[PDB]
Amino acid sequence: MLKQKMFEHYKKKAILFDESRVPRTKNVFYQSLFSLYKKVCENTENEIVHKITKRLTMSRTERHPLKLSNIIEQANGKEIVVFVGKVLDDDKILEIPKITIVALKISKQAKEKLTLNGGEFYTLDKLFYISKDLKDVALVKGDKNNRKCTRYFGASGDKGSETYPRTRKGARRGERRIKNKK
Amino acid sequence: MRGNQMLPNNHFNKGSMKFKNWFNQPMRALKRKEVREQKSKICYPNPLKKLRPVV
Amino acid sequence: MFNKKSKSRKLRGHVSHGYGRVGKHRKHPAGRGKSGGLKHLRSLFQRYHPDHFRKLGIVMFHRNKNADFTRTVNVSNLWGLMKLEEQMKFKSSAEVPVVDCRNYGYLKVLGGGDLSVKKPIVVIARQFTKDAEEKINAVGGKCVVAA
Amino acid sequence: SRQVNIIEQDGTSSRTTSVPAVFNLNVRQDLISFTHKNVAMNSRQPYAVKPGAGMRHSAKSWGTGRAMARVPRVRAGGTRRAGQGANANFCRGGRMFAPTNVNRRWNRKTLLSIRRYASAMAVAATSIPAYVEGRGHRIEQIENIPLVLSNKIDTEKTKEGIKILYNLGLKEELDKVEESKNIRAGKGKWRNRRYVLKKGPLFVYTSETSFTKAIRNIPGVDTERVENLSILDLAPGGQAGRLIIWMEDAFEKLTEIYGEMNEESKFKKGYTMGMDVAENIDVENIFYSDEVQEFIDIPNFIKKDKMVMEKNKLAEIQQYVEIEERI
Amino acid sequence: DLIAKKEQYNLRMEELQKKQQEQHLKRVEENKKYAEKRTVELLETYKKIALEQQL
Amino acid sequence: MDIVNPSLSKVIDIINKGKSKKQFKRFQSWRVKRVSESWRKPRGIDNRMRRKFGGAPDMPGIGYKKPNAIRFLLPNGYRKIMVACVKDLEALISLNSFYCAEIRHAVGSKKRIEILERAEELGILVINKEGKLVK
RNA sequence: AAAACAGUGAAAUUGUGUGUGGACCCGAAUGGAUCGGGCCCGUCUUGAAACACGGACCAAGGAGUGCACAUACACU
Repeated sequence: MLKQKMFEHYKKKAILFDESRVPRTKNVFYQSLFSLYKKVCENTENEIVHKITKRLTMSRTERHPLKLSNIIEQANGKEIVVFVGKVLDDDKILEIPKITIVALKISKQAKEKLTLNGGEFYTLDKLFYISKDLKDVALVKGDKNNRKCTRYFGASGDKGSETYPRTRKGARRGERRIKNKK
Repeated sequence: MRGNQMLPNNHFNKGSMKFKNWFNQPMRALKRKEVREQKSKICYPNPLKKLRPVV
Repeated sequence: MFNKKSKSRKLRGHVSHGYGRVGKHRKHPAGRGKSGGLKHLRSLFQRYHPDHFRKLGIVMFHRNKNADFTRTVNVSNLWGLMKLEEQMKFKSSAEVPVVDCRNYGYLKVLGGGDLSVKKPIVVIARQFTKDAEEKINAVGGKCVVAA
Repeated sequence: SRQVNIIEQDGTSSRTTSVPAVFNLNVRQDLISFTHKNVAMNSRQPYAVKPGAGMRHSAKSWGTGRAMARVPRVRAGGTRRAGQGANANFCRGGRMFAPTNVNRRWNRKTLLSIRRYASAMAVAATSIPAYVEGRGHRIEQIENIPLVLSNKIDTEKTKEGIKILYNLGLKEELDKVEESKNIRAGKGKWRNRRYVLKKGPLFVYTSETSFTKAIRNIPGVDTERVENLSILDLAPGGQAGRLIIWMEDAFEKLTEIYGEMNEESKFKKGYTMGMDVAENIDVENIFYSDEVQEFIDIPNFIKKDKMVMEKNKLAEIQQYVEIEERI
Repeated sequence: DLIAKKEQYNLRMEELQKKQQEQHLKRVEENKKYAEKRTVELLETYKKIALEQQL
Repeated sequence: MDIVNPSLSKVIDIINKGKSKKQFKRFQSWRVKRVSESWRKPRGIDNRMRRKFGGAPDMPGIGYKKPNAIRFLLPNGYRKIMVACVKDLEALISLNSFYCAEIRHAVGSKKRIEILERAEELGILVINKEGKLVK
């Protein structure tokens, strides 16, 4: 009995907002938006709201961007999608399904494409009007591991290591990967 | 030398090496303007530059 | 942040400036530059730079960059070279677009992905992969080789 | 949006004009400060010490065994200078630590896109009364902001020029500048920076007119063209909201220069006027909206008291009684 | 408009605070009466349990 | 001057008699004249004060900090604000329950007269009231 | 080599007068004898009060800086 009660408590506390974190930006429009979400969190247990509030506090690198096609790929049949970050255009795609994106920012070329295909962009202040009970929303996230600088982490002189050496490079010059597997 | 870096290669060994600064950049620009202007008076109706082919 | 105080300003009053009392801060305890690499620094090289001590490959005593410089595009990006207003005309229109990759500084076409719109297109370039040719011919398009 | 009234020499108003689109843009005091800091460093002149100062003399160490510290010393005879301590930074007349040098980086870069955006939102702030008052310009007597002087001002003399400015209500502002002159505190008063004055109105013109040389001798009046308007003039000291007298031609030109919202300027290629992450600073007030109040849950106000363990206080919370049973 | 709606919240919450407070005291008063009776029971059942052992 | 804040009048003496008179003199400032009295933390390898042997003096630290309510309070029961203009007193008009004014040293006689006249009518306590203007 | 104003005029150090003590610091006091605790700092060192070294006294000066090239983080 007790062991379950304990674990179910830990799982909850792992979701909820910390309330001793604050965004480092001196932008007063960004700090306004955080204040709203903070006052909502202390009056609710709903996991989507808590997740959103934690993400506004993370760094620029933690808020990695997504391309339009990848949002649709991760939307998994939902109508509204939410994203704490910036939405960029995909040059490989022209036609898209009708969709509503609530997000932090969008690029000029992406917004046009979204509009031509039918669909809307709303800023995160408006979420509560777009949705009544937060049942029809999906929440989506990028991954900072996909940066090109992650190819150099680790040691290239370990056995079976996939990492690349930091090297001078030319037509003949350059250190190779030699301890990997193929 | 410690840790992981691209191996150095910085060429500052030679003690006889000269440095060139560019503090004169705005002033020399103003002189080139004033020379063109006076040259343009000496041949007033005519353009300062000649016609050239396309290659 | 756009500005921050330095560490040196906090170390005023503390004896060793953060280099230790026993180890100290001497002039060059390990040697100058990247020297020592087959000897006392062998562990750094074998961990991070294993392909350093070697000679490799074919030699040409003079090379010309302009004669070998090239840039590559995939089939899935062909429609993307056009402006968005232009794309939206040719999508509905009865006419066939004629795209020349030379005009955007591309010389070779690769077979990555599927074409954005499944209607005919004429593509001009210097070289095509076998996959690219098959994909363009599949939609009733045409590949034209040119200098 | 609004109309604005033009003002003729005599103080009459009759013709009216629409207001440019730039004035609807929100203000970022972070970006104005950042841009000010960088640009202010581009007007510096280099300084350095002489390239081998402190190193002139013939000096050598005496080595150990003489009961003296092993600093280099001056080779001489016949003078009190013999045997004194020469080259080091801890010596009188020696060389300084890390001599200052001309190769330092004097200037600083800032992206063109930030420079354009900062100037746009500086212009915007010149028409919010809260900001203009906040800088310390006094505007109690001025009828409305912004001010737009007509063309067909035929003024040529300073005498008639001041009469015009007085009729626009600027008397108290101008007086505030004249009374301000004082000698600076510190060594700057020796290095050609002797007198300090408070900032006053900036006049912005675009077309060449006689009014420019009529007003310029009045203390605290400043002049610039609209096409090359600088952030040092628009946000002095990195605080925004300078008071501006527009000329009628110049005010109409703001539409060509900054364009219209979600369009591209023809005069500034590659630049467009953008959107913030939230529309206003007041968004915290959305909590009280109907849509939010349906979503949340009813609070509990009843809260537990802090633990007490003192003998007497505890005895009133838990009265103990003995038992005789031995079970 | 929202500045007016801010007042309706403050009023609504004061009513709720007074309400919950009144409901709390009644629970506290109820609990005190149950506790009196129960202590009399248990002090007697100890006495019974002891006699069972003597027997 | 013999004046007291009315809100603390029956308490001020308890407060005053409760304040510490401890001083934290620098170690060995009693031994050589070249070391001033101003506190610096000892950082020697052998030092008896850093190592906290019995019989060495005490070191500063957070434990000695006063309660938040009592802190900064002058012995008359007010907090102080500096003034140099007539237009400065205008700020105190809401705060005169807990704050009092102290005219800056460099303000001269002719100007001080104008400050004191305004202080009387607004009802603000000035603690340097006598000042230079006794003559 | 030194040496600016016929300004202001600190500390080391000296004389005279008036007070308090017998090297001095911390804690606690008397009308008054005093009571309790404390070895000289800085530094290398397993380990310093050391029969380890530097230090007669005061003022002023006196030691992680600039540029180039890759880099991880925070901010635009």
